[PDB]
Amino acid sequence: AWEIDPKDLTFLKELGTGQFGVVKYGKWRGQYDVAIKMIKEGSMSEDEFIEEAKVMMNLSHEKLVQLYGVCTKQRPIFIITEYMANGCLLNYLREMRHRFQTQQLLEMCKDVCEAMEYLESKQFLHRDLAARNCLVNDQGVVKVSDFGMTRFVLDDEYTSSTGTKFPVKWASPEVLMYSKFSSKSDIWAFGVLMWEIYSLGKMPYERFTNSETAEHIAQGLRLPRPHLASERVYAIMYSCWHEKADERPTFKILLSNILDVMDEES
Ligand SMILES: Cc1c(NC(=O)c2ccc(C(C)(C)C)cc2)cccc1-c1cn(C)c(=O)c(Nc2ccc(C(=O)N3CCOCC3)cc2)n1
Repeated sequence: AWEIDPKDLTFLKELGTGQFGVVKYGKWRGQYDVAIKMIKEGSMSEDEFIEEAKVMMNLSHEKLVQLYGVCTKQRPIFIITEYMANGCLLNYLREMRHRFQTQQLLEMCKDVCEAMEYLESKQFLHRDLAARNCLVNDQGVVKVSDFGMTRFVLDDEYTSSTGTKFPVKWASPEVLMYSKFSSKSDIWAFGVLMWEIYSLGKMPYERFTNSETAEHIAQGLRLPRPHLASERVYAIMYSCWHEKADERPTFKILLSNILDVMDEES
């Protein structure tokens, strides 16, 4: 069912390397485009992922990268997903920087917010939402990728908030202080992602070290307004950064806000 026969996979092109190793573009039964994570030995806690894949198979939204299945009668496993031709949102922004109208930037934000509203409705946390974890297809559509996958990482520099790889600059204060994850820490990260989009892929808090960033946000300081963002757009991303998690809006509310502004600005 979810179990895919690796004999049905053709490996066509390498797409790069991530936290779990090499990812390739290929075909399933020679016809259907797919992306295949060829999990690297030692990079993932595969046993727990295989069980959690049973839940994740039921997460289906047009703005979520779709899990197609898993090859588990072999080790290490393969994770098969929808293919996104334009790759990482972060690189897409940086390459297409002067080619985007502001209306286009807001629709990208909307795409991600739709995905996250769906995950929120399923009480499913992303845990590492950022432009680097969003992909872009051949329609210029942004989809959210590798939601929930932080759980399975075997890399202390990534999983520890004091590690060199921990996504400090997307983390809400309660994540950094107490490792308290919730849909409200995903909301905080989404605000930073909106900032990345409107900054055409600039690194947030680029001048700061992770510890300087943690101190900065603890004191109530935030990110500045990218000039391509109107005050209406900036208000949306800024609302994501309330000190108190329970005062942050839900993705349902954010989506409504984004659609309001899309009407107003075009
Ligand atoms: C998700 C991913 C990773 N990253 C990870 O696997 C990863 C693992 C764990 C994490 C956590 C830390 C959160 C646990 C994060 C990420 C690394 C390499 C490739 C892909 C990937 C996936 N899919 C599903 C695609 O369609 C695709 N598509 C591409 C299409 C094109 C190109 C490309 O080479 N391009 C783009 C267009 O113009 C030419 C250059 C590259 C990738 N690229």
